[PDB]
Amino acid sequence: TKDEVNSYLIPLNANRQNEQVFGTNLFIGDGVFKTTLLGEIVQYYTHWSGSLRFSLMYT
Amino acid sequence: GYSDRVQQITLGNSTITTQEAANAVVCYAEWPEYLPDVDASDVNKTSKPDTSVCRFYTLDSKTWTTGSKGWCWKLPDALKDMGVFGQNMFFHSLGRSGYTVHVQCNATKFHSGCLLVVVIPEHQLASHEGGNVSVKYTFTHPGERGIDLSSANEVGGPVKDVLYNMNGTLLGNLLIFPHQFINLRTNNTATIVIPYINSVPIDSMTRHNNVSLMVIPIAPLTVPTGATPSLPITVTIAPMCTEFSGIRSKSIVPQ
Amino acid sequence: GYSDRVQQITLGNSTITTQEAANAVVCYAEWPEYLPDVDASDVNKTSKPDTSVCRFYTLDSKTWTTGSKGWCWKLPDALKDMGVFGQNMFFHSLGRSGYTVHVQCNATKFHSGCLLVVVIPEHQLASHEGGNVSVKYTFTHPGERGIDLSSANEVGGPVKDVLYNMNGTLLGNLLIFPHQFINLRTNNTATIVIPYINSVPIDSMTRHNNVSLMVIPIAPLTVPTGATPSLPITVTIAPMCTEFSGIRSKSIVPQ
Amino acid sequence: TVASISSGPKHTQKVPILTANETGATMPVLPSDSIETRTTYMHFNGSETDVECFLGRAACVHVTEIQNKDATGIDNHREAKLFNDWKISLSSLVQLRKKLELFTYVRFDSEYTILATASQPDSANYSSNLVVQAMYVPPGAPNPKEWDDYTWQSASNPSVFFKVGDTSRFSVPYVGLASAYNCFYDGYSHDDAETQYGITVLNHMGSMAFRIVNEHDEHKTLVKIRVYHRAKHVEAWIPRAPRALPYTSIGRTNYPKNTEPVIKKRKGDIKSY
Amino acid sequence: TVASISSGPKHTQKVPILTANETGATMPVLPSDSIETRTTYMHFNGSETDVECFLGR
Amino acid sequence: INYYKDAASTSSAGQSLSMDPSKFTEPVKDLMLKGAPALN
Amino acid sequence: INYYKDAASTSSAGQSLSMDPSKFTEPVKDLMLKGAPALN
Amino acid sequence: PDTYTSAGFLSCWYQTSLILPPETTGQVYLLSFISACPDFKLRLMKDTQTISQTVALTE
Ligand SMILES: Cc1cc(CCCCCOc2ccc(C3=NCCO3)cc2)on1
Repeated sequence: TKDEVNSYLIPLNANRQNEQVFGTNLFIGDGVFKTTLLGEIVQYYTHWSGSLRFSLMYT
Repeated sequence: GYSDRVQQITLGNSTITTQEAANAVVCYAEWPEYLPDVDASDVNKTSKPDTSVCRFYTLDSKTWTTGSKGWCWKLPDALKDMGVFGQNMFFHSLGRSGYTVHVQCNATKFHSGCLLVVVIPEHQLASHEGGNVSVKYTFTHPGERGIDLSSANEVGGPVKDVLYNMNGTLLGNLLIFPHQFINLRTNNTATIVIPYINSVPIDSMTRHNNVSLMVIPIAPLTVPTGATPSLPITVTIAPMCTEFSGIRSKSIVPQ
Repeated sequence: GYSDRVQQITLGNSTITTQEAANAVVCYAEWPEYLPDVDASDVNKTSKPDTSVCRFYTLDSKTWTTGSKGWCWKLPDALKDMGVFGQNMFFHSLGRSGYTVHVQCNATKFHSGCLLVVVIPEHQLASHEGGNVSVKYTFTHPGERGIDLSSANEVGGPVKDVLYNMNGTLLGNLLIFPHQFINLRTNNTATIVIPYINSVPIDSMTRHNNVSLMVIPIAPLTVPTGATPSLPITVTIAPMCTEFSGIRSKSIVPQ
Repeated sequence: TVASISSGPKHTQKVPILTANETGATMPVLPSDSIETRTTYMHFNGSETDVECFLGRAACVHVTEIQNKDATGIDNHREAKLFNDWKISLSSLVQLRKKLELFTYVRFDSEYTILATASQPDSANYSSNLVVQAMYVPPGAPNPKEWDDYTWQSASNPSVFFKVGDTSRFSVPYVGLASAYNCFYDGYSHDDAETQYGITVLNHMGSMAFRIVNEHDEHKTLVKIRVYHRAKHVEAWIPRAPRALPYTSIGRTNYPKNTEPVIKKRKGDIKSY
Repeated sequence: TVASISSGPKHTQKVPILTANETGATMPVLPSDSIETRTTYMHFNGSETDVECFLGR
Repeated sequence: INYYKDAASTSSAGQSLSMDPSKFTEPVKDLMLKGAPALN
Repeated sequence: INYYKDAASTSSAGQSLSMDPSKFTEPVKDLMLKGAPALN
Repeated sequence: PDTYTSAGFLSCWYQTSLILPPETTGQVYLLSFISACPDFKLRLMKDTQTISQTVALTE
């Protein structure tokens, strides 16, 4: 509800099976993407095309 | 810095990475290949959907607990409903395929347990009734659910006794079939590449399953103290070099 | 002894013979071909089911009677349910295809009547409401049934007025589109080969139809005396050079 | 080039004038296949029927209007025409529209000319030269809200400033997302049951916004903007039947109900001259 | 210029998609390292993202 | 002489002088010769 | 053609067409090869 | 964000499940990054919705 270091953290629960960790659409100019450097630059242009690289680092 | 240990398999639009592998087995030392003309009989040109069927389908997960007896899936049955692989299957008269099987089970350095992952070509099951009772169709076509060897005898179903491989042979000798162990202390996955093995060049995909994949706990699961007493096991399988032939109306099969 | 008149088209596992053809049209003088790399954008390898999708599907038959106004089918819609063509369609994100269309109508040397068979690239329909009323999805996706121009206006559907091609242009000028006539006295079939025509290299097969095939009686059917006053018209269509790309979960579309 | 060759009497087994139109072809028959002709030359190239020429002259595509007046107490500048915009599109005015829709896909660069003239309806004094600012606002850009917002800074968005009475001219490359612009589109933006049908979904080109830079004088001044568009470097594919009925909407093919017969009825018989 | 090369099935000991982000690098991974791709060309130069262009209006 | 850097800014294009009606007037699969019978 | 004497008076510069993200994307001291293990 | 032009979804699920060692507890987190492949194209510059102002700033 207010910007926090915690919205960068995707939590994981021990022992859950089959279940879903997170979900998002890919509107790179809006939503989660919007404040990232990528999101932030994309917004200076009208059209984009290309591949995106999404990585997850485990802690 | 390549280890036998880390691996990547990319097939179609899907990729698997394992950081704790124990090499991989290629049944009978042969890699899946298409059907050569010299071996062909049906005159029909075949259909090779390629990347739309040769990708990785992850079946629903199982739960290994201290009481587990083992699970059994049949191919191509297990995939009868996966994406376009399955459609092709019901729609052509004949089809043929090899597979990459990747069985996954991770734990920690305090757990113990060891699963046998084996592929048995032509695994004809036995009726628990004895005599010459048959094993009805539905029972040998469990689909993605597979057969749970610790489930109860049912009527018209197969016997589920593990020391006998569901056929009158001893568990101990299953090692003559292409197989790999998952020993929590070593291993976290098992990978087997299955070439197409049959006495005919191409066959029906619905009336005959050509391999059963079997995952059997052998050294019981032992979790660290006050750990939850169970681990999930996941099976992901990818058809490879698939060919379908004799297209038509779309088979209707029991149940 | 070859005549323009007799023809055989074999495509996949299906063959058509006509003994009373009137040549065949190849839209814009181009024959269907796959998508070249130089024109490609999506990086995905595509799937080319070949003979399992490139065969002839015969849609259900229509009945030409003296009151008929004409019928309209959209592609790839009309085939959305034919065999593996259709499955592929709902299962990939993008697909591309050309077609061979064969329209059939035979009578005797005493009948008269003449149908126009035309293919219109990007046939955007008009709402009969006027203004800026839209034409709902379902209405422009009739499936194998196609649209019957002598059916009644419905709400959210297109206008079905023939002298205006369903869009504000006159029937008389449809001849600028690849087309062929079926004049009972000459002809008994019409065949048109359609190359893939779009402003993008590959597109969605469900949100956009790229041609409407239209069969319109122009010289009314006139049967011999005391003949039954009607003839069936049959449409058989075969996807050709089909490619699908971006496989996944399987689209869910309205209605 | 010969327009007609010389040809004399014929008594053949080779009849070029009998054909079968059912085939879909228009056989290339000439005067000399059926009468006796003399040589004549063309003297002509067909220069002025080139599609570049046909679509290449400026056409009026839009007339809008804005006014310069005291914005003091105006709660909605947009609504007072303190500035106005335009949801760019080329199908709103219908002379140029019929010409373009002779083709299915069209590709070209645009040259815009913008003429702005002023009108002083309410008896007035001295008119101080007004300067118009036209600025292009593409999709996903802060739309402007007042006539003097931060938006007008237009630090990244092309804008032109010219004087009322003058003309502004500049040219924009082909901005389409695909390889050509669709003149027609028999599709939807997705497979929803109620989403709009047509091109309007396809030609999301954003809008153009105009304002006067000048503050207000004592009287009010009406400025009326006319946008002209000229296609240059034209490429057109797939000819279609010309538009017969009147237009009702930007981007749909819809025609009005109880329209009138478009084919002129004979005053007389089929036999009449 | 190719935007994507053609690439097919992989079953290797060489995994380009596993990295250690703790190092501070962004490893140059491409679509063709993890799916099967077809050749496609760029058709584009990146002209309008040059800093001269970005700050030049 | 172009005074400007971008191609969109150049004047009108110059006559195709391409002209080939056969894609529209004779899109038939088997070639028709004028003078020979239409249907054999 | 420059009409003016000073360099500041010339038009915009022309595309770097330089482009080398490695100072930003791979400033590591020991070179990392894609495909080889990250940490050995 | 635009419909016709939309790019998909990204989701993540347990394949087997997270397992913590003894003497350990609670949630673990993943960090996630985004960057563009060398593939990428951006065109037609415009103004960002990400910054605005109501009066000129001063020193
Ligand atoms: C079909 C079809 C074709 C077109 C025209 C598209 C033109 C592209 C966008 O148009 C403009 C208009 C104005 C400006 C402008 N920049 C500074 C002032 O005006 C830029 C692009 O619209 N529909």
